[PDB]
Amino acid sequence: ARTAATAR
Amino acid sequence: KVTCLVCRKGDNDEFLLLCDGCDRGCHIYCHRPKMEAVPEGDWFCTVCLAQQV
Ligand SMILES: [Zn+2]
Ligand SMILES: [Zn+2]
Repeated sequence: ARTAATAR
Repeated sequence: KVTCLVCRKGDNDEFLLLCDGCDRGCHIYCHRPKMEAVPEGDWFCTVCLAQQV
């Protein structure tokens, strides 16, 4: 999974 | 624009886990049971779990 930081 | 399902805030985005089935999110530190880190595999929120069969 990913985070809102790693996405944007 | 993602906010956490538990606390309703979008702060600390390095801890703010994103659902792989929808636009929803959750801080790892708000999760119960304990989630010490962002998982490598897919994570599904409770709304998405409710759609499974
Ligand atoms: Zn939270
Ligand atoms: Zn979801």
